[PDB]
Amino acid sequence: GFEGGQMPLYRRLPKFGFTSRKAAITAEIRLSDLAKVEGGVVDLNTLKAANIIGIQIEFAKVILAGEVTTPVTVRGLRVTKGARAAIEAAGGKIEE
Amino acid sequence: GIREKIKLVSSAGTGHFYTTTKNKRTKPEKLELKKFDPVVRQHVIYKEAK
Amino acid sequence: GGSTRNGRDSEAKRLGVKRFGGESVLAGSIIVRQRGTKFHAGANVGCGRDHTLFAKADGKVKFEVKGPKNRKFISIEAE
Amino acid sequence: PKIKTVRGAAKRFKKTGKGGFKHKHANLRHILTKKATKRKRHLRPKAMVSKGDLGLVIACLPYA
RNA sequence: CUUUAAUGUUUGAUGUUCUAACGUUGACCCGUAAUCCGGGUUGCGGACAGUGUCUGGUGGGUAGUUUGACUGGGGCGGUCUCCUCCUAAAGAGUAACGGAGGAGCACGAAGGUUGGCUAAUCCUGGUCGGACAUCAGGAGGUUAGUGCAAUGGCAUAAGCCAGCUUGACUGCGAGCGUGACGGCGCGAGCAGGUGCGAAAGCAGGUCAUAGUGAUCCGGUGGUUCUGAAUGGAAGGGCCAUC
RNA sequence: GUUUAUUAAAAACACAGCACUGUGCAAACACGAAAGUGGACGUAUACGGUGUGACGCCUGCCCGGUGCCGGAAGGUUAAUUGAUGGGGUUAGCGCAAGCGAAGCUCUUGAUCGAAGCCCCGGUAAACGGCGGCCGUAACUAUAACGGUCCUAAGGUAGCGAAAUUCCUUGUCGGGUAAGUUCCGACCUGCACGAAUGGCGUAAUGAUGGCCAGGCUGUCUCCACCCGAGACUCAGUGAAAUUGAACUCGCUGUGAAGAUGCAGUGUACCCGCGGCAAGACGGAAAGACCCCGUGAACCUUUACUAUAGCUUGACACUGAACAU
RNA sequence: GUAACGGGGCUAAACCAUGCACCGAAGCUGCGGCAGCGACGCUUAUGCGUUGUUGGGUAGGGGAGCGUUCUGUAAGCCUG
RNA sequence: AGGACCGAACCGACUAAUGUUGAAAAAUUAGCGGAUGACUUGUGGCUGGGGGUGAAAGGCCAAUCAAACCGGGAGAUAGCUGGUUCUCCCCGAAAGCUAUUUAGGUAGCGCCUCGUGAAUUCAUCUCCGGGGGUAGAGCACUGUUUCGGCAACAACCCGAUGCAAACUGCGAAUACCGGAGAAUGUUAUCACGGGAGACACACGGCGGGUGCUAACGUCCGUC
RNA sequence: UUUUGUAUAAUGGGUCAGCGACUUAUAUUCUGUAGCAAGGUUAACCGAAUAGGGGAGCCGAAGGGAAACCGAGUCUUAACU
RNA sequence: CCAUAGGUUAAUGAGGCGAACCGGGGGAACUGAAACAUCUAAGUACCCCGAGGAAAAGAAAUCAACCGAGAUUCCCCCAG
Ligand SMILES: [Mg+2]
Ligand SMILES: [Mg+2]
Ligand SMILES: [Mg+2]
Ligand SMILES: [Mg+2]
Ligand SMILES: [Mg+2]
Ligand SMILES: [Mg+2]
Ligand SMILES: [Mg+2]
Ligand SMILES: [Mg+2]
Ligand SMILES: [Mg+2]
Ligand SMILES: [Mg+2]
Ligand SMILES: [Mg+2]
Ligand SMILES: [Mg+2]
Ligand SMILES: [Mg+2]
Ligand SMILES: [Mg+2]
Ligand SMILES: [Mg+2]
Ligand SMILES: [Mg+2]
Ligand SMILES: [Mg+2]
Ligand SMILES: [Mg+2]
Ligand SMILES: [Mg+2]
Ligand SMILES: [Mg+2]
Ligand SMILES: [Mg+2]
Ligand SMILES: [Mg+2]
Ligand SMILES: [Mg+2]
Ligand SMILES: [Mg+2]
Ligand SMILES: [Mg+2]
Ligand SMILES: [Mg+2]
Ligand SMILES: [Mg+2]
Ligand SMILES: [Mg+2]
Ligand SMILES: [Mg+2]
Ligand SMILES: [Mg+2]
Ligand SMILES: [Mg+2]
Ligand SMILES: [Mg+2]
Ligand SMILES: [Mg+2]
Ligand SMILES: [Mg+2]
Ligand SMILES: [Mg+2]
Ligand SMILES: [Mg+2]
Ligand SMILES: [Mg+2]
Ligand SMILES: [Mg+2]
Ligand SMILES: [Mg+2]
Ligand SMILES: [Mg+2]
Ligand SMILES: [Mg+2]
Ligand SMILES: [Mg+2]
Repeated sequence: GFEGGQMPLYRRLPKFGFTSRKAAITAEIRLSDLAKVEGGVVDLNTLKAANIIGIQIEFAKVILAGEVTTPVTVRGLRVTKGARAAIEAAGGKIEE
Repeated sequence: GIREKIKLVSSAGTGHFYTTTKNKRTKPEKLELKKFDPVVRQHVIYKEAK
Repeated sequence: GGSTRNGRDSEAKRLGVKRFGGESVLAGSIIVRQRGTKFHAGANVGCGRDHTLFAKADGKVKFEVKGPKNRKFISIEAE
Repeated sequence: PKIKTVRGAAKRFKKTGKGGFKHKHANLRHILTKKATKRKRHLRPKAMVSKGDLGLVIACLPYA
C-alpha cells in the first residue's frame, strides 16, 4: 500500500461498509442440483445432508443453472421466476 | 468570508432542502425563491435563509 | 523577492485539426478564453461555458473563415 | 503463517465480476454546498480501480 | 396551600466541649539483670493528625520524544497551495533562489429570460459651470466598459438600462478533454417539474481561466436497508449536510 | 590550600568574613516503596540552602515582568451529591393515528464544592533593568552638557581605550637611536559600575604583561675537546608496510598536480654511508563541513507524562451543645 | 628544460585551385567455421546441405548447460 | 605561638631537553612547590550505576566514564558503506514526469525483458486537408526613440529614422495532427499479464534563461 | 568497487590453503507440467501407515446492490429508458 | 485473682539441590508505526514463589435459538 508518502489509495478513498450479517446464512442452489437432493422433495434442509448448502444456512434460492430434467418438487424454499419454470417444466412443483 | 451558509427548506412536509450562502450583514430578509422538491417530485416554495 | 509562481498545464488548443473522425462530440478545439479565436458554426456549436468549441453530429471538420471581419469559425460537415 | 489482509483496504474495495474491484468516489462528504450538484451527482456511483493502482489493491487484499 | 415564625424532628455549614477510636520520638511496670518490640498503667493530644481511594493545583526533580524541506555547501534571508503573461524554438507539455503581477473571495442579483441601449476622448456653442459636472451639435470610432491580476474575448455585444422571474432546478448522460493516481473539466441529448417570450428559442449561476483541504472520527435531517433469541431500541448502512 | 590520575595549577574551586532565607525539634532537610537513619545524643549564640569571598571606604535608583511573602472580600474552578427536563421499552387506551402510567433503563446536569488562578499589598545582598529623538552653542560647527517623548525607573560613588574599546597601533606624555607591548593621562564607556559585588589594598604567588643590573654560545658565527650511539667484525635478531614491478628527467596529456600515457632528453650492472624534495609516503573507514525523518547527555514559559509537595470528598471516624 | 608543428627536418615537406594514383579500420568483399529466424532440395518426426538475414553491451529479463557432496538404480560395475 | 620562615626524608608536579616501534600504555635527567598541617602514610571498613563520591574538572568510581564492567532481551535498528563465488546463448534500459518530513529512499507512469492476443496496426517518402504566430520583418496598436514641422518649456498631431521576452495592421522554414497511396521493414504497433532495473548523468551540435553570449558553470528544449 | 568519468595520486587486497553471503517454514498469485473435470480436492484423525478409509471443509461453475433483496440479470431512478 | 505472654522439654515435619515443561506474584526496551506520545514489541525477555509427573483446567448461574446441545483438555476446520 505504501507509495512514497502520499495518502495511499486505500486511504484517499472512502469506506462504504455494512455487511449483511444474514446473507452469510443464505445459500444459492442451482438447477444443476436437485437431481441429487436424494430423491424428490427438495426440503428446506436435505440439500445440507446432500452436502451442498451448510449446516448453518437458513434460506436459499433455486436459480437457473440450466438443468432439471427429473420431476422434482422443492419444499420450504424460494426460487426465481425463471427457475420456477424449468422446474415445473420438468414436472416439478413449488412449496412456498 | 462574512458569507454564512444557508439551508433552503421545502414548504412541503418533506425534509428535503437546498444549500447556499448569503451575506446576512446586509441582506437580513429571509430568502425564499421556490425550487424543485425531489421527494414530491414537484416544484414548490423553499424557505429558511438568514 | 516576489518574482515566481505560474499557472499549471491548462492545455487549451486544437485537438481536432481539420477533418477528423469527429465522434458524437470530440472537442475540435478547447482553446478557452475565446469566441473569435474559434467561432461555433455549422453542425458543430455548443461552445461550452469555457468557450470550448463543442462539435455535434459525427463527421469531418472544416475550419473555415466567413462573415464580416475575418472570424475563423469551425464546423463539421458530413463525411 | 496465513497472509494478513490490510483491513483498511478491505473496507474500500470489492472484487467485481472479475479482476476489477470498483470503489467509492472521493470528494463527497465534506464542504458540499460550494460543490456543483452535477459534480457530486457524478460521484455518488462507484468506479473500478484505474488499473494503474490496481496492482496495489491486489496486494492489500490477498484474500479478495 | 400559600410569606414569618415557636417548639418539635431531620439533615447540612461553621464553631466550642467531651473520650472512646487514633497519635505519643513523655513517665512508669512486666516480658527482661535489652537502646529494639509487645502487653499493661498514667499523662498529653484527640476525632484532629495521619493513611487508603478519588480529585484541582504545583511539578525539567525525573522520563520519553519532537523541534520540516528547498537551498549553486549549510546557515541567515526567502520560499512551500491556486490563477495570469514571458521564458517555451508558430500542436500539448518543459527547468532555474529566472523576469513581472495577482487568489483564500464577491454577488438573491452583480443569476435567468425578454425587451431596449452603446462608448472614451476632443472641438464648438451654452445661467450659475470653472482643468474637470448637466445641455446642444460636430469629429471620433471597440483608444470605453468588464466586481477584483493578467492573458484571450466581447457589438448577435459578456459592456448598459428596465419588466418579469428563480434553470444558482432534481435524476441521468452519447461523446470527449486532462491527469501516475486520487481526481478535475467540457458536454448535446433524455425524464420530471420551472421561468422568460407572441414565437423560434434560452436558462443545470456569473465572459472564461484563481477564490481551495483528501481520509478518518464524529454532529444534524431523512429512510420502515440492517439491527446478534423474538418485538422494539442503541448502533451500523444509504442519501443530504456541518 | 584544592583541581582536569595521562596536553589546562590558573585570573578557576576552597577559604575565614559578610548577607539573605528556611527550620520550635517527631526541626527544616536528606537516604529509604516502609521500618528505620543521618541532621544531633545538637535545639535558634543551633542546623540546612543560597550567593558574595580577608581587610579598608562603600554598596545608588527601579517591584512594571517572573519568583517568594502576606491578604483572601469578590470572580472562576475538581471529585462529590444529583435537581430538573428529554429519550427507549410497555400495561392500558384505541378498528386506526397516535397517547402513553408504573417499573427498569439511557441521557440531562440545578445544586454543594478547597487549594490554585484573577484580584489587593509587599519584596532586588530575589531572577532581573538602569533611557531614545536627539533639545538649545566663536566661520559651519558640534551637540559630551542636557530639552522634549516614553519608561518599572532611566546608571549615584568609584573606575574607564580596562582580563571589558568594534573603528584601533585612538590622542598626549614617559621609557628607546627606533616601543601595534608596557606605564601615566584624556573620556568619543561600539558594549564598566556597586555582594552573577564597585574602587582600593600591606603581605603572599612554579600566576599575566613591561623594564633594568648581573650573567652568559640565546645570538653575531661557530671552533676544539671528553663520553653514549652512528660506522666495522663476531653472536642473537624485530617493526610498520606490502595488487604486481623489468620502480629516470622534462614538456604536454589525462578524473583537471604522472616512474608507468605522447613526444623527447638522458642512462653500462649491483652495493655501502648520508639527506629528506616526491612515491598526494606510513598510521587512524576526517575529529572540521553537509547528510541520516541516526545516538547520546544537557536546557527551557517545546509536548506529553510522572516521584515529590499540596487541595478538597468518602473511609478508618464517635458523643453533645450554641448559631 | 627545447616546451604554442608529436620530433627530425622542410622554402616547399606551407598555402590556393584542378586532377590522377596510392596507404589507411575489427567498415565492405573474398574463403573456411558456429548459433537464432525466414526460404529451397527437401527430405518428408525429425533432420541436414543451399541460401536471405541476425549475433558490442552495464542495470536487468529470458534460455541452455558443466562440475561438486549426499539418495535410489548398487549384493551391480570398477578396484591391491 | 604559627594552615610562620630555610631545607632532607615524605608528599607534590611549574619548566626544559630526551624519550614517542620508549627502560616506561606519562617515565628519566636537570631545575621546581609543600614540608606541624585543610599534612602524610599502613591495615580494615562504608557509600554501586541515572547511582556513588566530588575544596567542582564532568573530575574519579580497577590502563574503561556526558552514565562502569559482565551476562541476557539480541541475529536491536542500519532508506548507509562494503561484499556476493561455475560456463555458454538471446534481448536489452534509465539517470525522466508526478507525489512524497521527499531530495543519495520510495511509489504510479515512462524506458528494458518474457508470455499471450489482435490489425496493412506502426514507420519512412509522395500527395491531400488543417490550426499556428516562432525566425524574420514591421511600427497601426502597447511602450520606447530621435529629426524636422502649426505650442508667452514642452505633450498631442503630421512627415522622415530606429528599438521590443512579457508590441503585432504581416509572416516562413518547420514541427505536429488527420486522410490516401507504393515500396521497404524477421510487427517495427497496440492491449493485457510474470520479472525488472532506473528516478546522481556527462560531453558535443542547435534554440534559449542565468552567468560576463565567463567557467570541464548552471537550468531547460532537442539530436 | 564506486562513479558522468578512474592508469588514476579514489576504495579494497602482502601471498597461499581452508571457510565465507538470496536460505528455510507457512501463506498468496502467476508460468511450466501431470492428474481429473463442471467438477477438483480432502484436513485432522482411524490405519490392515507412503495404502485404504475420512469430503469437516476449501476453490469453481452467477452475478448486481450498501443492504433487504432480485437473479442472467441487477443496481441506479418516480422512469417499465 | 484469674488468664494469657513468655520459658523448658519431647515427638513429628520443613530447610538445600536440580534440564525442561506447569501454575502464580512482578514486569522492560531496542523494534514496528518508514518521525512519535495512543498503539506495537508483549504479558515477550528478565526477577521472584510454589508444585507434579505432568501442571492447569473441569461437571453450566455454559451455549444455542423456540430445534436443541450438554464438564475440562488437545488437534483440524470455521477465518485472516
Ligand atoms: Mg459439507
Ligand atoms: Mg529531558
Ligand atoms: Mg524510542
Ligand atoms: Mg535541508
Ligand atoms: Mg506552445
Ligand atoms: Mg463647454
Ligand atoms: Mg470573471
Ligand atoms: Mg600555593
Ligand atoms: Mg592534566
Ligand atoms: Mg600540568
Ligand atoms: Mg566569586
Ligand atoms: Mg545593589
Ligand atoms: Mg629591550
Ligand atoms: Mg593605561
Ligand atoms: Mg561586570
Ligand atoms: Mg570579586
Ligand atoms: Mg649498530
Ligand atoms: Mg651484526
Ligand atoms: Mg605533468
Ligand atoms: Mg632521518
Ligand atoms: Mg599520508
Ligand atoms: Mg569517513
Ligand atoms: Mg588500394
Ligand atoms: Mg583490414
Ligand atoms: Mg550479445
Ligand atoms: Mg609552613
Ligand atoms: Mg620548605
Ligand atoms: Mg586501604
Ligand atoms: Mg580509570
Ligand atoms: Mg527482540
Ligand atoms: Mg547486528
Ligand atoms: Mg507530508
Ligand atoms: Mg525578431
Ligand atoms: Mg513547437
Ligand atoms: Mg530522486
Ligand atoms: Mg535527478
Ligand atoms: Mg539534463
Ligand atoms: Mg557541465
Ligand atoms: Mg566525483
Ligand atoms: Mg589505486
Ligand atoms: Mg582462498
Ligand atoms: Mg519508529
